[PDB]
Amino acid sequence: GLKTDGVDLAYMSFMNGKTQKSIKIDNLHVRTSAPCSLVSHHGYYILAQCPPGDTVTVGFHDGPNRHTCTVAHKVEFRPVGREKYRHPPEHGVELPCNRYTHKRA
Amino acid sequence: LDTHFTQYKLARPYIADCPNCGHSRCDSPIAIEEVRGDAHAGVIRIQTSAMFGLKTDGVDLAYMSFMNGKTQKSIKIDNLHVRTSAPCSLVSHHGYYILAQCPPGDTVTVGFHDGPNRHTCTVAHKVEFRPVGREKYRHPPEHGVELPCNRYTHKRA
Amino acid sequence: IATLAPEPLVEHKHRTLILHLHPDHPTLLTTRSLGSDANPTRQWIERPTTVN
Amino acid sequence: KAGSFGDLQSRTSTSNDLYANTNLKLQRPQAGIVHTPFTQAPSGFERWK
Repeated sequence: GLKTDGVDLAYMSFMNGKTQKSIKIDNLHVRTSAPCSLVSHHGYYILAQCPPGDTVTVGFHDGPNRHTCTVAHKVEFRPVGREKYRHPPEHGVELPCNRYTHKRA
Repeated sequence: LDTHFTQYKLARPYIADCPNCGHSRCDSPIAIEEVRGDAHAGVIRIQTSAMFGLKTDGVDLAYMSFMNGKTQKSIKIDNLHVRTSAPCSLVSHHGYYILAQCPPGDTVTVGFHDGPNRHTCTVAHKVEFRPVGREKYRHPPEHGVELPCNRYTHKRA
Repeated sequence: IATLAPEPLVEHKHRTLILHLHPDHPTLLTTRSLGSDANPTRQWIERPTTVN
Repeated sequence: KAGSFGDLQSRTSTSNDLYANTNLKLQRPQAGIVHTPFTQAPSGFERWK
């Protein structure tokens, strides 16, 4: 999110040592069965558009090292509707899905 | 590489509305239309609205002209990525059009890297690769008999 | 932005709907015979199927 | 019939005229964006393979 102090959501503070490292987000990678798409980060928390996947597999690139993290979690994406797609299309009717926001406020 | 100035001189890298452009519907220059997972050889012919190939003027198929602004940007192809369920393999580009060896995939998902930004484009299309034969593989092997498949060329002429 | 399945092929018969049908993805079809006898039906359809 | 074999029916390859019962039905594009919903049966040449 912001740095240690005050600026720019699109920077990147993890812990290295006992210490933070509040620097740029350059090469984040969430992924699953396929590489996901980031949606937004705020705080400890990231939203990302993923396909289905038996697992979840996350990781940035500090620059000297890959330094990723991975986990098990059953994932699916049924769209709301009597159609059991695997993925959202470009067209079709709109109807009341459940979904997370882009925003922070 | 200088025999299709029909397209090159006279066509520009078009920009259209990509459907799920990372976030949602952007307007990418590489907006994907006419996905054709209709051959057999692990290959798809795609049209970007972007016209990569030679530059604006005259040189080097392996450069990269999309639209940024009203304007082109005829520069290097450095980090193209077509992909599907897995990352594809490029085969060749000419004009608006790219051929790439892909595996099966519910979708098709394309994108280069300008360098400051990922700037990709993605689309739905039912893809499969049956090889021709009474064997229903998922992928072409290294060996086996040769027999008359349907497939797209490497070439431009 | 959400789903939509290709339109059906309506076919007439005597008090009977033949429906040659051909979806994109598994589609849950269902009905309600509006008599006080409901007699509904449910079936996910992914394989194209002429139903009745 | 559309979807069934021979949804496209051209006399030969050169023949510009044909018969295309594909049940091609355009729908309106969504939410004020440029595109073309074409709702169509994939071919009876797709099936038949």
